[PDB]
Amino acid sequence: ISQFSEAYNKILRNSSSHSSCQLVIFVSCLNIDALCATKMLSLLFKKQLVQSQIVPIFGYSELRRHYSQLDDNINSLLLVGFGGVIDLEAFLEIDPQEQSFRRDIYVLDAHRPWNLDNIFGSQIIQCFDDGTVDDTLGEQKEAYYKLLELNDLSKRKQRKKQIHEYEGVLEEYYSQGTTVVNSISAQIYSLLSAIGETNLSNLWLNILGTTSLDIAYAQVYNRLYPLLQDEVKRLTPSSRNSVKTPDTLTLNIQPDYYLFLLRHSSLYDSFYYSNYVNAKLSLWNENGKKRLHKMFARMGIPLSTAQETWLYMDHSIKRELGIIFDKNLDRYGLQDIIRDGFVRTLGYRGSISASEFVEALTALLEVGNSAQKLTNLRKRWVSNFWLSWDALDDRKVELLNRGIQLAQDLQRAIFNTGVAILEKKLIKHLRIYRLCVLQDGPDLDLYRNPLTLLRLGNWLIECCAESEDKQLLPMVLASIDENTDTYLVAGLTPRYPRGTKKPILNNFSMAFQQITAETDAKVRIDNFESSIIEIRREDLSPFLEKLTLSGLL
Amino acid sequence: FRYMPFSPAGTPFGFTDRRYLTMNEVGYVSTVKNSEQYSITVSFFDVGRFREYHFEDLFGYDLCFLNEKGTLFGQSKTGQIQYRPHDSIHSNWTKIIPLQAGERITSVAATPVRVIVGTSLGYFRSFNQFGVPFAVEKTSPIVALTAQNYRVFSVHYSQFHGLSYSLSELGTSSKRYYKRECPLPMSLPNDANLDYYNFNPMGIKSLFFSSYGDPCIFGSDNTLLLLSKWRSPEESKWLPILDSNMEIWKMSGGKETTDIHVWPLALAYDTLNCILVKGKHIWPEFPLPLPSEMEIRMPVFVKSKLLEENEIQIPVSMAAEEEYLRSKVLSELLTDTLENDGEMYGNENEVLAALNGAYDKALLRLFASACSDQNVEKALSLAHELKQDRALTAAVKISERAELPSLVKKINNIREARYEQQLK
Amino acid sequence: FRYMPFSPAGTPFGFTDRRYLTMNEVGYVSTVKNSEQYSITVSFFDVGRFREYHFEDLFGYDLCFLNEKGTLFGQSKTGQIQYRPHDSIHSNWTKIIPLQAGERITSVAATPVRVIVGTSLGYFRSFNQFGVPFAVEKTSPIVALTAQNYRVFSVHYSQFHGLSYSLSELGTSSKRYYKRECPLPMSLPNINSDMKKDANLDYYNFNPMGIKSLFFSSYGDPCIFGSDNTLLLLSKWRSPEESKWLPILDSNMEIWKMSGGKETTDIHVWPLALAYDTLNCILVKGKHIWPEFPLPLPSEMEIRMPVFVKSKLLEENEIQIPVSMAAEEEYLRSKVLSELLTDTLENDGEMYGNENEVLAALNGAYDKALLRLFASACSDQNVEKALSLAHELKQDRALTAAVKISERAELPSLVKKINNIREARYEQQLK
Repeated sequence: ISQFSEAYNKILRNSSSHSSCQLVIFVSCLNIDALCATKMLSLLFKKQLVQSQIVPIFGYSELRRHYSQLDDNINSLLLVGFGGVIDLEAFLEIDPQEQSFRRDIYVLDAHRPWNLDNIFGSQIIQCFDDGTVDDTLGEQKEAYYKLLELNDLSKRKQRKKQIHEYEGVLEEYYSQGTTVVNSISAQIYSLLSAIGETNLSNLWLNILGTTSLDIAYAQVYNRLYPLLQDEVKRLTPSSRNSVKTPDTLTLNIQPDYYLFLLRHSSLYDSFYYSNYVNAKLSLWNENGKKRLHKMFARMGIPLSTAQETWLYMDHSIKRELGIIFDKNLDRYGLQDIIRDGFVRTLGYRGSISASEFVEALTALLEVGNSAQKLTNLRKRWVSNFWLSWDALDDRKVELLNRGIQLAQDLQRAIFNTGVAILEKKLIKHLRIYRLCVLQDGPDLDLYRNPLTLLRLGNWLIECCAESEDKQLLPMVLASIDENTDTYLVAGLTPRYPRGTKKPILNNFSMAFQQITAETDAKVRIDNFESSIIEIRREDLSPFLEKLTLSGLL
Repeated sequence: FRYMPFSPAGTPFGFTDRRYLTMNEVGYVSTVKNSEQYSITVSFFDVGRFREYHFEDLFGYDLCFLNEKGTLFGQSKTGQIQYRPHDSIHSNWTKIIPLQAGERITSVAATPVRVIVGTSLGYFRSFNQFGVPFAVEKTSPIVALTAQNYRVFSVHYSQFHGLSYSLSELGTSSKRYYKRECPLPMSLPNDANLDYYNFNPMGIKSLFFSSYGDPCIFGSDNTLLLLSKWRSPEESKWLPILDSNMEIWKMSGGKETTDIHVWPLALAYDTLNCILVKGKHIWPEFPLPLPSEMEIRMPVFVKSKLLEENEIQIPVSMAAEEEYLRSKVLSELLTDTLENDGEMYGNENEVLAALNGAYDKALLRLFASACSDQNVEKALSLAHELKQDRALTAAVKISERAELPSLVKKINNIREARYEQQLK
Repeated sequence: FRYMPFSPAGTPFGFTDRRYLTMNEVGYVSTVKNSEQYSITVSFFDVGRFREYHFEDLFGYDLCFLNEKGTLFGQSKTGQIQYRPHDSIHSNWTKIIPLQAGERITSVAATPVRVIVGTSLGYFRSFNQFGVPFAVEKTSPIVALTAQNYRVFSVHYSQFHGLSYSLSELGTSSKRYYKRECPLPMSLPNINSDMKKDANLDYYNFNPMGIKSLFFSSYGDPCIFGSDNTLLLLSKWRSPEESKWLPILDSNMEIWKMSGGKETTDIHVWPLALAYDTLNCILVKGKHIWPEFPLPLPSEMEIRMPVFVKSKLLEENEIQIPVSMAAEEEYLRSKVLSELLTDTLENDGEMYGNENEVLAALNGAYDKALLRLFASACSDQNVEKALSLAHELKQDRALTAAVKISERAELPSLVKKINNIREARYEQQLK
């Protein structure tokens, strides 16, 4: 219902004064795509000359202590992706005060399950409803529309069953798993194009966020293979090379690989994550530590000209892999390596693509630093978030490589224990899933912050990405570092070996409502993403007993 | 003869895949070719007034015209046109113009209340701002169009006779003709230069209307022509008030290059807006050039005399003749504009007072030179061209210093004759 | 299409190294080249008023125009012009017109109050008698110019157009247009393949348009004489939508009648001056159509309307024309001249002081010549044709004479029809 140009002009006139008419935006730090959408919105507000206030919020239980206590004349609140599932208007009471209301938020939710009240019956929740979903549960035109108003003994009895007929279609709905169907990069960049501001930095920025979802889903960005192509041609800066210009930020395309961060460095530590790619084939160590030695130590890898040979004349060897894997194409047919990709340059200072670039932003968000420990743990993640947001200037150079050298040990750290829990053989296929409890190993500290955990699962979902022609169910892990057995337990998604036909989002959050509804015996859902909860030590064993019988898939 | 699609201030493709569709004082419209379609990108100079936008071209439009309210597109092969207003209140409309065998649309134009479409066979189809047809007229084939408000200015070129222009006004009662196919004095031309000639057979680089109501044209001969007194056919004539070759030569130092051309953008009462294009091609490419302003100069010079007297510099005595010709044309047009249309900005009286003061001052420099060479008779004719009464008093002091008592009494007879006519 | 420098009545060099620069009713200007320079000698027909003089040329001035007050010289290559007044009151002046590459001065003109300089690109630069520059005007390319002390007459032609005419006046405040680029249907010269070895090829190379001479008449009517040997006079020039060209003289019929029906080509007509009844010319005898050194005595040739048959003149026989045939030609000649003289006196007035005696004699001969055709219609019993001839009479005394011709021819019904015309004119005169 909200045409994209209209809300911008409408939010322009509501706070454009040179006083404390302050509009304030909110963003989570727990997602990479959540960042990059906000950054481009801020800078146009700079050149439209408006005063602002940016606050990060990491926790879903924290939202009350950051809004509902400190407000004076904020008319224009803005928020990025928080309330697609839980209704905030039930979470936070706002009485109707002063039909043409006095304070209006927007919302930029990116998730699949929506909330019917937030689009229909909108009076303060001006949601982003434009040509996003044209089929916003198109059967709803009589269910709640007759729930609003609700001889007659035989007539109303039928009328209660029609309500009960409406009740089931609101029972199967609001009982679905979640993803993000369309990235928040897609919306606001399309909005700016309706305004029409030509800067390649924007075109460099919007493609970053959709690149982040390349490891969570598949066919979401497969729709955006044209929308990457047309813009880099329509925003063609030049037909010539027009060489030796230190400026101008030229944009091109070049092929690239799952074997990653190569152009930055290390065909050495590729050896690990080449075996990641052979972990996608049939092994983790055994044949490859012979098999890699047909394809790799063919050239001893130098010290000085390796600044030139695996920077420059590896183009003789990328060609050679390009003429190796063309004859590994009709015979091997493993198509996880050749990819179209995208690249940028700075005139000088090396070529940096966007494949490796999202990798540095994840690790640099991680490292780079009763109830008395969680406060001094929660003040960390907001602070180290902040040194990643300013990473989008040229002014950060010698901090850019800091995350780079950080990243190529963290994988060496995370692979150091993944190989341990395999060889321990503590994965047990009980009946439905597989359960693993990392009770204690070395280096437990790097598992408090949840962004590492999805990567550990991302490595662990791919150890079981062999054929497995029955029981394609992901796992649930367990780890503990701190007191009272906090146990940030989480679930994963099943994966496809590039063949989504079946609708596999999640079943656990439906069950996560169930166990949280039972006894409230020290269970917590205070963390933001529903795929992560907490548990007590004496509750994880009756957790699974409630889960091995409650088959909700 | 081949009927090529013409656009206002358009540039050809060359060896590239991109070009400029149209160009004016509002902005510029360009197209970028990709793998399967075309992509139209519209950029403006005043970013703070209008919202910049772009869209994909599925049909493949090659004709464009830009005014202060919208953008009009046209297809020469299928006759499909589309008008896109900048405001979201007005809805888009699409209609297909009927075309015969071998008929191609050569020029389009748009005003906020009327739509002008011209073809190669001379069919004149006019629409309103909603698409409702009013009349179908059969005239000469239109090859170039320009419009400000009501007026329709078409350049006609047939197969045998050719080279003519028409001037009309789309009034509320009926269409009135001020000129009925008068001959155009534009000079026709007798690799960058080779490719430009095929796409543009007449050599018309750009054409637009001035801010003071006079039609301007800029042909291949690089001479700015000014049509003065268009409301009266008895005194309607073309005035070449600016010569390209003279302006580049004086500012540079006394030389003349080849790669520095002058593309016209707009003329707003003092200078001609331009883009300095440096290179082999005569058409610009994509960098963002800064707009420049060239001061207006009458093309009256000798070439052998400037080399003997030596950026090339012009002396005092020689510049007085050029200053007299420039001020005489501008003062006559500004006087007729205010007495018929009135003020437009509110500061026309200060411009007129400063121009009339410099006109009488420049004539006194030539008046002083005639007295030094003892030519009393030439000095008598110069005194009659003065407008202000204070200029006649200053002419007496120049005459007494040059020891000519007979010339002094002749100035006083002009003063008594003007006072008698003023009291009648 | 390359242009050529045009002058009034100019002749080319031919097989010699000398030629005439210009020629008019005032005199003639010739030049003699003796291996390094040119020697311009200006001779006049009136030895009593002005004195013949000559000088040495060091710039090679080929363009010239002569009027009653001075002599103007112009250079087509460097653009240097020079005006030389005959009287000792005004001093000589020299100015150089700036010209670009390719652009050349094709025709010059000089009036006593304005200076007219025309170029090949169509630039119109006008100067006054003191040298003050005026506004620059850009128009069509000028190939021919003529003037008589007050107005500017320009002829335009290009490679993608055709011959036109313009009439304007250079006033004190601004330029006023009487005629603005109206089409002129004058025939172009048809050079064939056999003309490449002819001796008259040199005349068409210096003048491709074939314009031999052009000048204004004594009463103010524009005249032009092209390569088609037909004298064209512009009638009704005060009305732009009513302007008409009327041919009143043709040389192609007069040569054949005077030579006794022969087919020789050694007789031509070169127009010098025309003051309402006689075109002054020189009888040039020889192969060349252009004059050379020493000029013969001028002869007089009265104007005649070109209305004759060729087979009928041979059957009825210097060739002589009968009475009956000459009455039709006399009616056409007098009708054109009486209409132009009437409009001239009612708008411009008298010029010499004897226009009333010319008008009275012309109107008397007009009514007398119509009665000869009126008598022939009554003899062949055509009563209806005689009725239309009576309405063309102007004088009241001519209607009385028509009654006596009708009574002698025994037509009583024709007599009463003349009286109805008389009563109708008296009623209109009293309103």
